[PDB]
Amino acid sequence: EFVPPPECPVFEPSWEEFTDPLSFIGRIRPLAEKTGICKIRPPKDWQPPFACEVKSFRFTPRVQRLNELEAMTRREYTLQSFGEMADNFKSDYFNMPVHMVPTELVEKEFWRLVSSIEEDVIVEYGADISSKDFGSGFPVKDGRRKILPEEEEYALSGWNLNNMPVLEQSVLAHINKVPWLYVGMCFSSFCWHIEDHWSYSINYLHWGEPKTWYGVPSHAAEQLEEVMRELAPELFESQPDLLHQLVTIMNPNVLMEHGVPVYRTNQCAGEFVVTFPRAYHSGFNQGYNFAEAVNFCT
Ligand SMILES: C=CS(=O)(=O)N1CCCN(c2cc(NCCC(=O)O)nc(-c3ccccn3)n2)CC1
Ligand SMILES: [Mn+2]
Repeated sequence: EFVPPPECPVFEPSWEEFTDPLSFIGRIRPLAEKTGICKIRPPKDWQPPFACEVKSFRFTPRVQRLNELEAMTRREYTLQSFGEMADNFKSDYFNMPVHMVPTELVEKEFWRLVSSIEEDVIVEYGADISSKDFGSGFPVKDGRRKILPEEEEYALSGWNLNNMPVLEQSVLAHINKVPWLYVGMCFSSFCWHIEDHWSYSINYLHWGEPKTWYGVPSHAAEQLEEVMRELAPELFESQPDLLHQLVTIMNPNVLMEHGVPVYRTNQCAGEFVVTFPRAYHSGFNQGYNFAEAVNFCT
């Protein structure tokens, strides 16, 4: 029953346009800020190596009940063992190999399960893993890991999320932030929110199955917030934004029915997603994947 929102802009910059990220994002701004989110595909030869300490990478993911709002209010893993769990869950759920499940089917099933009161689906998300714990997905000239000569251009690239500017201009900065990692599985999700201080954010999918995004342009931010408070459970209606944002899951078609412009995209491995200032966004993972994200300043 789910109607996919229209696709957000996708940019395939040339090698010349790929020289500086902030310069490129500034040039695409007239279009991309009207959609809230956009996708950027690097040149096909731009392939950074995965530089996390895989042997020691261990985490305890958080548990997500898809229908918790409809129902209630209304293990330690390695990267390998989490991937085995994630692939087994998806192949068992859809009764087919994980790479044969259409992205439109996972999308339709996700939003059906969020509002379903008869079926309780529970997944796990390896979220808010600091790049300091096991290293960034990008190579970094930190001295803690070896960098091959062919990898040094990626350690120095402006599209390396560790090299994005993160310092905001202020007077307090004169009288006086690292990327985070996300290990996803099928149906693991993030609800509608904006970044702190209305900041930009950039997201890179290092590997795995796609991450599905939904975005709302900043000019409709107040409209989305009014629809939320109208339709979010009245028990949470008076909560501050910073807390309400923890339980603001909502079908994009419901927002679209109330006149809120929503755009979608499937972020595939090796592709960037940029969220613009005060652009509400949400999404879910199609399967086992690994993403890295950071807020940056212009
Ligand atoms: C509001 C998010 S959440 O309540 O749904 N939640 C679960 C999902 C994982 N994680 C996230 C994920 C996320 N973006 C998607 C990145 C990706 O998955 O690749 N942004 C934030 C966030 C929180 C406060 C201020 C700014 N950002 N937290 C923890 C919290
Ligand atoms: Mn966020």
